[PDB]
Amino acid sequence: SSFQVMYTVGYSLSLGALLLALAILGGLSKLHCTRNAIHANLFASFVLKASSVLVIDGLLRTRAVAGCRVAAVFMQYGIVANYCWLLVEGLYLHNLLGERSFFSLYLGIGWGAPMLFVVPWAVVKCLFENVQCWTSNDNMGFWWILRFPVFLAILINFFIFVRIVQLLVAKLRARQMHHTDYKFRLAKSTLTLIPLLGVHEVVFAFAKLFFDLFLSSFQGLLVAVLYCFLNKEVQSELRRRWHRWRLGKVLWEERESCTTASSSLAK
Amino acid sequence: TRVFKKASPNGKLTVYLGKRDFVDHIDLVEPVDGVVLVDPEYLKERRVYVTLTAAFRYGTFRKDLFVANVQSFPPAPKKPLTRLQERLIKKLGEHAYPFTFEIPPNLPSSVTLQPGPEDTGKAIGVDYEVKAFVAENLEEKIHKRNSVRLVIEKVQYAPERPGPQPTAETTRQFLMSDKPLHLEASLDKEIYYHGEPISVNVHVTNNTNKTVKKIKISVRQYADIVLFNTAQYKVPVAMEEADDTVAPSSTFSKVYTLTPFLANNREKRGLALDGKLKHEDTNLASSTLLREGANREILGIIVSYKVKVKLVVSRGASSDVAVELPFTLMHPKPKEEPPHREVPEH
Amino acid sequence: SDIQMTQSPSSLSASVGDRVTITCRASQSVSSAVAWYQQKPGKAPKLLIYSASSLYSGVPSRFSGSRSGTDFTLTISSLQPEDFATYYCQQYKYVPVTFGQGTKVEI
Amino acid sequence: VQLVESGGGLVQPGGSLRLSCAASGFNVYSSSIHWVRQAPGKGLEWVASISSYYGYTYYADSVKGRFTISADTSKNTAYLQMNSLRAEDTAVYYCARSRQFWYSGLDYWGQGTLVTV
Amino acid sequence: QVQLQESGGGLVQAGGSLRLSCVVSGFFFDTVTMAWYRRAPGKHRELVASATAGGTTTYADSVKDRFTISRDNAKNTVYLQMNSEDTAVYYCNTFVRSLSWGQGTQVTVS
Repeated sequence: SSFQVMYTVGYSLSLGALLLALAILGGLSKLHCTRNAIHANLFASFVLKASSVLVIDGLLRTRAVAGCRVAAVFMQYGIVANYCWLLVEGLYLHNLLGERSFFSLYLGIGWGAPMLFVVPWAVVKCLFENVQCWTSNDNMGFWWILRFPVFLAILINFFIFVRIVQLLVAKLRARQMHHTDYKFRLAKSTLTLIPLLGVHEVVFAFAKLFFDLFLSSFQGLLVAVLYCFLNKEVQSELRRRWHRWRLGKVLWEERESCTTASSSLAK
Repeated sequence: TRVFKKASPNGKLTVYLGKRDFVDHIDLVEPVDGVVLVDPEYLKERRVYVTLTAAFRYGTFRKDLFVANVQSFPPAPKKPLTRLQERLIKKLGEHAYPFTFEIPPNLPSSVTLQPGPEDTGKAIGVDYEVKAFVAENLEEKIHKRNSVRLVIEKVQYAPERPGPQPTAETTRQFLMSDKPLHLEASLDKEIYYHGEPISVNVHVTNNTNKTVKKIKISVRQYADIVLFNTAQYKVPVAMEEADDTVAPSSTFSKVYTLTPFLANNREKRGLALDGKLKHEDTNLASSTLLREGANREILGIIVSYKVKVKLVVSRGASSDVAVELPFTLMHPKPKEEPPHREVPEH
Repeated sequence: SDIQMTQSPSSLSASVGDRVTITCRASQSVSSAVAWYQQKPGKAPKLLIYSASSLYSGVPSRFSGSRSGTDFTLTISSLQPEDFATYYCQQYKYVPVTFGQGTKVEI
Repeated sequence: VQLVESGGGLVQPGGSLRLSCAASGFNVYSSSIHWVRQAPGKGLEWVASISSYYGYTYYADSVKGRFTISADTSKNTAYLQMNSLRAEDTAVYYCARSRQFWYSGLDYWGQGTLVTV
Repeated sequence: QVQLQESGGGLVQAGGSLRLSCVVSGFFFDTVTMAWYRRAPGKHRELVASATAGGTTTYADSVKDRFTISRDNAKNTVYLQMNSEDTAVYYCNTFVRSLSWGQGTQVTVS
């Protein structure tokens, strides 16, 4: 039924769209841009979470204690890092509207401290509650030790979100960056990702269950299109490459006369 | 005191041109002069048309940029005669009908792209052509045997007043902060004559922990070839490298000599070369001047030359810091006339 | 086919101030690639006129060259006392780069 | 603007002699170097020419293939490696200079080296 | 390649006659306007006598009532005769000066 074919389809195009974004954002004229240094790492967190999801489903279909050992550990870390690096982007807009020491701090929020709070969950497996592989349907004794960072990150994300709307409205009220191509473009995509993803997790935490399965599946595609496909700067670069390729082909496809003499002039 | 002729295949038409090249200024273009001779008992059509057209050859087809219509009919409905034009009329007689042209300013120069190893025959590039034919009406077809096809080239020369010397500075820091990597370079002059050496002075100091690998020096020629859509091209006409390394907390200063020439660039497809009459070889088509704030919608090849210096670091995976210095390379002002062929003919 | 150029005057004697004419007949047809060189006894040659109509920088204005068809000629208005030399013709329109037979001038 | 050369030494049939011509004040890529041979008492004669910009080498019919001419950029010098000289080669060699672009004849000439075989 | 084979001319006395001939190979005479160019003891070749296929014996103002011209397409040649300062070398080309020039022959009027 739709519980399986649709479930694997939703993640099927997530990696394809995200990996295509990685190829585009990997090497171009803006490979070292600070703006793209955050989006590229955000896609990696989505790829890491999505990759661990697909292998878990395949292993269950085939059926191994050791087989799921590699898959599940990054799955729980990826979803936590997904929200942790989501706060990184939110603070980036606040710093932009308010590199250097920020880059070190931003890395610690996304790929730093959350790794320190995900290890204790993975550490206590042989000590207590091994229950073969993880199922996440047992008693809540081991719960809320990994759900705290994502709940905390959502709460802080709203604090910046409330601040950012008032700052932009006040600034745009009297000239300033009313229709700029740099601050507005980042804020337009930020204004949708933080609330919609934030309210999805908290509301469903406390046929409804089936309706929330593909919502997370499209999160990777939704982020990629709003950050890479919708971005105007890359489209100009993409059009330049497309025009150059088209022009190069056109100039190099494979598919009586009397000699000029001379005469003496009166002077 | 010499003119150029091109007889018609039937021998009933010939167009006299004083010079085969015309100087293009910032906003002024030298007018095209000359006369056309038609023998009696042949002007029954009562219409002589001399047309100057510029077309972009690609692949093949001709994309006409600008087309001029001048009629040399015996009625000839002011156009004061130039001294060169008047001299031709007196020698030939009263049967010569003078014609004149007024090329609009801000037009692409005669530049032809260099063919690659896989030759395609006709050379792709912007070419100016002057043709004369006789027919009853304009819509009537014109045969090659009953017309002439004289090719002319529009060229530009370096201004008499050199501009300021190029100079630029850049600084890049990666994830370590403080102790900036200073890098700056300069050129002796903005305008360089053809064949003259290009000397660049580079001053690099590296106070950071990361070392500096070999320095890359290259000269890049940009061809803004647009006929349907804009597409900038990059060609390293000159390239030389040195294995000099910059130690941490040290200052480096050296001068590198560069020379752009096509002796080793004959195998580089896509290079832009000056106007070719029939098969002669030109020399690294010069840059095209622009009238300051002019529109960039010119449908043609625009040539610009720049110098790029690249330094790669070892990162303790390698990153490069590059600053580009534009420069001008044009021919000087000819005294008598430009020889539009190889002077030593074998 | 090779091109051979002959200089009709081989040697002549003249005083100071007379009008001396030196002609040079060419076998083939050369548009303007004609140059004349001066040579003192035991001295390096020096260019006098290029393109058969132009004048080189630093050369005295008394020298003048004219072209009428194919017999390029060089004319000197006043023969200065130190102007004696041997004049050599040249062509640079073809590969051979053929020189003239020379015209020795003495006072 | 000044060209200096030595080209000294007795020459025997079936031998070789390398001529070094130093060029100062100008480069090679914008100035084609020509060598002119003048027999003692006879007229001038052109033997070889080098165009480094276009990479073209030209030779006289009588000396085709016998001589070797090359130029260098580091020191801006023109070399004329002649091999297997015949009896009819006693003359004076001049290192003429011209313009690579807008050719206007040989304006600068070398001092002249006497070669006797 | 066009062979401008012209013959005729030499030592001529005052009031005499000197027939001139010219044979052109590799070209058609159906519709061409001959011009019969003549040089001067100096330079600056001028026009003397122009004649098309049918009539139209256009003559230079200095040679009226002294020269005669004729043309024959069948033999593929052009003929010029003179009766009675005119000493110069004669050339032969069309009115448009399309064919290549030749050395020609020179006549002397004594």
